[PDB]
Amino acid sequence: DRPDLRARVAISLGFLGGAKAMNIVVPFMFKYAVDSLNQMVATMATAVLIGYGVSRAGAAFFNEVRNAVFGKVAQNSIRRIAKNVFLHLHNLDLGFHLSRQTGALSKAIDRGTRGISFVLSALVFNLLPIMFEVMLVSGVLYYKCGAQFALVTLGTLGTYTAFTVAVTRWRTRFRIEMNKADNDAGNAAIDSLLNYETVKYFNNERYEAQRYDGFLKTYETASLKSTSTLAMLNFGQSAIFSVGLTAIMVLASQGIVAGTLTVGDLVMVNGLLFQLSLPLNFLGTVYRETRQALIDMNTLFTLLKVDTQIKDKVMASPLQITPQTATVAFDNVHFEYIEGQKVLSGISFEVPAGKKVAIVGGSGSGKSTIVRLLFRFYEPQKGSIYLAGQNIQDVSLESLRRAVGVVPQDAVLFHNTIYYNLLYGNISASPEEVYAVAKLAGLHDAILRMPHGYDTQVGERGLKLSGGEKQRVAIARAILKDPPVILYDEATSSLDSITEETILGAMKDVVKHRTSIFIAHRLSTVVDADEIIVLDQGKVAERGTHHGLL
Amino acid sequence: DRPDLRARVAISLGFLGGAKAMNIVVPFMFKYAVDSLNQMVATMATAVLIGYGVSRAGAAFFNEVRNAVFGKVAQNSIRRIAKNVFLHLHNLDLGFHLSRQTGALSKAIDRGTRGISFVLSALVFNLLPIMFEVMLVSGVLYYKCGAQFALVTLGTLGTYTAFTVAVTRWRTRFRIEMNKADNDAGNAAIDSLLNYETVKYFNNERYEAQRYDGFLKTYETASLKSTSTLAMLNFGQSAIFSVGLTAIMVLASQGIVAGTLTVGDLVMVNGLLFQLSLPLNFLGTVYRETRQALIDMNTLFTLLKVDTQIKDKVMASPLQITPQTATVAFDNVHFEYIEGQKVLSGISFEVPAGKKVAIVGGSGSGKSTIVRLLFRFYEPQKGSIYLAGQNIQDVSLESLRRAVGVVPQDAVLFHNTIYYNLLYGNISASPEEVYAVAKLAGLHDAILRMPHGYDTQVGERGLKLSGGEKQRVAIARAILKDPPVILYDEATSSLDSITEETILGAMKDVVKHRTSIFIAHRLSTVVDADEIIVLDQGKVAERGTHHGLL
Ligand SMILES: Nc1ncnc2c1ncn2[C@@H]1O[C@H](COP(=O)(O)OP(=O)(O)NP(=O)(O)O)[C@@H](O)[C@H]1O
Ligand SMILES: Nc1ncnc2c1ncn2[C@@H]1O[C@H](COP(=O)(O)OP(=O)(O)NP(=O)(O)O)[C@@H](O)[C@H]1O
Ligand SMILES: [Mg+2]
Ligand SMILES: [Mg+2]
Repeated sequence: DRPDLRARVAISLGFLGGAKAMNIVVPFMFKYAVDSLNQMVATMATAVLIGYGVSRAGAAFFNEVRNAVFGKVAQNSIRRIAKNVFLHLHNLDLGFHLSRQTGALSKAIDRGTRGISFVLSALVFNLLPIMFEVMLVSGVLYYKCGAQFALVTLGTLGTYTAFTVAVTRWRTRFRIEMNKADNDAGNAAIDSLLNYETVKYFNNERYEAQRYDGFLKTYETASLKSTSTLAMLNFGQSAIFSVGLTAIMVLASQGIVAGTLTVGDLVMVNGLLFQLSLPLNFLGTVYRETRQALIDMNTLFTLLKVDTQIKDKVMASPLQITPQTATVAFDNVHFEYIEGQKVLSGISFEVPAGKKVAIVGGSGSGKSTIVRLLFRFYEPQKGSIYLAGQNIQDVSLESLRRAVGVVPQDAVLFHNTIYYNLLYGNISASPEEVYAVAKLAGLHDAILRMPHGYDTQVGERGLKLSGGEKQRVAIARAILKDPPVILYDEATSSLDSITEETILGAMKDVVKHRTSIFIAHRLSTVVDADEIIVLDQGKVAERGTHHGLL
Repeated sequence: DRPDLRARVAISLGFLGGAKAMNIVVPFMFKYAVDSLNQMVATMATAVLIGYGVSRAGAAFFNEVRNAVFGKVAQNSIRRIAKNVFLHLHNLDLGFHLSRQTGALSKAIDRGTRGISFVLSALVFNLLPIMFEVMLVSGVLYYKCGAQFALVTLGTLGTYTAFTVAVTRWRTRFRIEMNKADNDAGNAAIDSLLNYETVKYFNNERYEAQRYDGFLKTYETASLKSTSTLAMLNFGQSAIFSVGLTAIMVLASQGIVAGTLTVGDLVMVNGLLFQLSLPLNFLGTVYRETRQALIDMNTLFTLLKVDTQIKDKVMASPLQITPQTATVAFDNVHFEYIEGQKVLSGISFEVPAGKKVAIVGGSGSGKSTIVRLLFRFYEPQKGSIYLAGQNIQDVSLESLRRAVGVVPQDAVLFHNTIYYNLLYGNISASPEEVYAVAKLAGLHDAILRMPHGYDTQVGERGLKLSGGEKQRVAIARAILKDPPVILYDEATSSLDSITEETILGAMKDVVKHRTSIFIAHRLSTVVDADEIIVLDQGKVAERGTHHGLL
């Protein structure tokens, strides 16, 4: 609906048309020059030669301005689809991204974008202009000279395309065979290199060389066959074009002898047919990978269509929240991660406002399931969840996400500065608040002990950090978010004792005048809970204070 | 020194020359046809047109037969260098392959071979033929018409190549910028995908999209600049060729007006210059990656030149060996794997013929160093090694390798059938001996319990196997080799007890009437040794039988 893109497309098509027109005009110019020189007074011939030169220069200019304009508009379009698909991809369920246990999604999306761009560019720069050229050639040859010339040029193009189509598959089979042979040789080389200790242990240094030589023959025959068939295809194309040129020139000469049309008219049709024939090898060399581009586009489309999982509901009502009330509770919670495997069943808690509640389990069965469920990653098909009297599934999503904050079991940090990771908790927060939160988290000492401090580079490719710093960063982010409800899922892996008391004190500071749900495996960390819940074989069996022991 | 390759090269060059000659003849043919039709009787014109067609067809045929012949000879050469470099690579020291802790060597060697082939093919198919074309054009234009035509065509080529060289670098800088921007965008996408849990934890789903959009601009500007500069370069080329054609045709017309040369001579020089100009864009599009091919070739050459490490000595005397004698011993052995770190020092053993000697150490300091040294992987610069009174360093290498057999600490198996791995111990061994050895090794029961048996596929990509089967395979290979001296370096990792007694019985069968050096960490495995050697802090301190305790 943007007129700018329509204007650019129209300009590109008009430039294509003008370019084809000038390409058609050029042989007319040459023929007029030849006739003028045959008649002889040289001023007219010089003018026609200058016209020939400027016409072909203008044709090239038109081609290239069309190329530049369409490149700009297409690349802008690629920027729009890529930006949209990125946001769309970051909306699916957690299960899909857990299944996609690789970073191949970025490669897939970029490959699809490049493939779409390549397909569009190849189509608009080859298919339409070549068909337009053929139509203009046929029309001008039929009107200027006769029907026979148009018929013979159409026949020449028909036999050329038929031959190319026939040879393409008979060559791609050999290409596939060579590719498989090369892969086999590479795998054999990998195995021989890997078994080098055993190779040295025995006398087998020449046997591996002989095997590699045999594999080199297996690749050799296919390579030779592919080269030979490529040469044969090129011969077919060139000979077809030669026969076409010879026939058209013979027809022009036969017309000349009768005196129907003037001498010097065969050279124009020769040049015109040849300039028609020029781009048909560029056509093939770009069609070579169009199938792969289309395959990549299909893969991207399928990945976009895996988006059938949508946890968002309709009628997004607002969430009424306040520091008081907000009594998180359950009602007959049953849920299964694995189809038919009751990981969690019969769970129902009761957390009053301002009270710290800690849940403790064994090796683990649903300990992190509470964190997953309360943040609305999965739907508890049985029972319900209550938050200030509001069901999780009956309220607008991202507002619920903003209401409750979580300190995760694990931690991942963006490949940026520490200050950016701290600020990630609240984008519109003042830097002074960020510094105060970081100081409150008991991390500023490690920041000043860092090689740089706030601006030090931390990431996967940055300097490595232990678990304690990541826990401090997560706690500080939770503080910066400032949620009325906090879910601290402390990591199962232990750390230094002093760090444990520091994080315990930090969490005690967090709990002040708010609701906190603690997950831990150490009794000393949960002695301060108002009520403690014990999880056994996926069920709740024990509730109460620390006086219940274990 | 093979006349076949010289004959093929001569045939290819002769076909190239004939092809260029025919390409030169074609415009002469067209000019003769034009003059014949201008004079008019049509039989001569028809004959000249037929000659034009057959001449251009023959020129294409000559090009392509040259292409096929040189492809064959070059690919054969590639097969020779690859086969030689594989054998040369499997001759270096163990340290180089330990340092090369990747399978990238095969990729490097294949990439280098393809790069050498590509460089040779591009050179022989573009540089020489184009220079020959230019020389023939200049000569024929100077002799047939005059010096001015040759001068102007040489000037046109000079300005074309100067413009292309000038624009190449100014475009490759933009190419580098675009490549870096694309890499940055991909890395940002990787980070955003990896931090998806933290993205969902907060409200930051649109912020990542905005950042990706900014990166898309950073890539966008470079892409647009590269497309624009490519279009500008193409305009420069086409306009230069247009000016050249216009100038040459104007000169031909000026010559025609004076009557010095006949009408219809401008079209021949036009077509001749254009067919000269035809391949100069193929030239650039193949030169695009010649630098990368040369870089790969340089990397392969450097890797071949890392071969300065050569443990082989001169004056390879034969090794006198017999089941008797062969008393392996040391004399003040000191060696350091890490420069300045005395891993092994002051080691001197004494193993009489037919006696089983076991060495036992702590966590490990030089336990496998004995296995490494006796098989001549490293040189003990201090002291000497005695084997039947023959120094290891003063005898031919691979015969010493064949004399002594080793059961390794670890094990690796070729990605082939079990029968092939068993036969790898002795290539020229009868299959019946292989079956008898396998049965003696206590493995045929597991073979018949296997899904297939002898022909089952076992490898990295095959079915996985535990350590016990690998140990049985190694023992059976050692039996098939049948060495007078055996060094059994039993793995530090333990296995099933019953498997331990079975392998102990197998080793006891091995020791019969031969010399065996055992390495183990279990006292029960070494109680049967004639004398036991205890290694402490890299030195020998305790020697004797089992009565010495520990
Ligand atoms: N995406 C998933 N699909 C299926 N099962 C899952 C998935 N994620 C986790 N589980 C299972 O959920 C069970 C309980 O998980 P969790 O709540 O983390 O307790 P835990 O991991 O066993 N104890 P802890 O290590 O302290 O968290 C585990 O045994 C997992 O096998
Ligand atoms: N290629 C090498 N370069 C440098 N140091 C090495 C190399 N190989 C081994 N070492 C070191 O030398 C020591 C001797 O290793 P080795 O002779 O295998 O006994 P071990 O590894 O100590 N114990 P075990 O597991 O019973 O073999 C090891 O501790 C290694 O760290
Ligand atoms: Mg957990
Ligand atoms: Mg060892």
